[PDB]
Amino acid sequence: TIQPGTGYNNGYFYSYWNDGHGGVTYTNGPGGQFSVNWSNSGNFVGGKGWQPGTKNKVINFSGSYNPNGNSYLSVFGWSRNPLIEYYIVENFGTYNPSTGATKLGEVTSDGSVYDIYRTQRVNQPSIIGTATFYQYWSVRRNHRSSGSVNTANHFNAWAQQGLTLGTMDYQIVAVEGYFSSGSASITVS
Repeated sequence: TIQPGTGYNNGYFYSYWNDGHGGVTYTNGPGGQFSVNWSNSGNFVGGKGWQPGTKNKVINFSGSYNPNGNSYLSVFGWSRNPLIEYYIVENFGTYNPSTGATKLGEVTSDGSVYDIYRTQRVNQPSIIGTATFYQYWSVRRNHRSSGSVNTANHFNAWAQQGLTLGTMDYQIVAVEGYFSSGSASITVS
């Protein structure tokens, strides 16, 4: 594993964060590749991509994703002004992160319909400190662990629905886990 933090590896931005509970290892491989192995973890997020992201990026990903419990595989990032955390969820484990959330529409992109949702985080950690902020979600109906994400289709559908994004901060393909186990090996481009 590598040390939690952010940086560059083989031309790609990477972010690896965990809550210190233990049970998760993250490694950066050649090119846009990263691996995650976890067993009875706490909360963590790790992956590769770009700093800053863009609003018209076509993100390609490929590999394997084998969660055992609560975990997501997503295009994941933030905007500033307004502060927004966003997800384009390609696959997940035992928990659909939109459970109980307000549905804001649908969008068809890259071979599947996605359902759109908005949630809110109240006084939670963020890229600027403790804050209350919205989260935007596109949740893919047809799960997969390889493919291409035309981010503009999502960002445009969100904007159409009144879900506005500010200036992009980082934008990665991320494996997130919440107190679960699993393995993943993903290559980004």
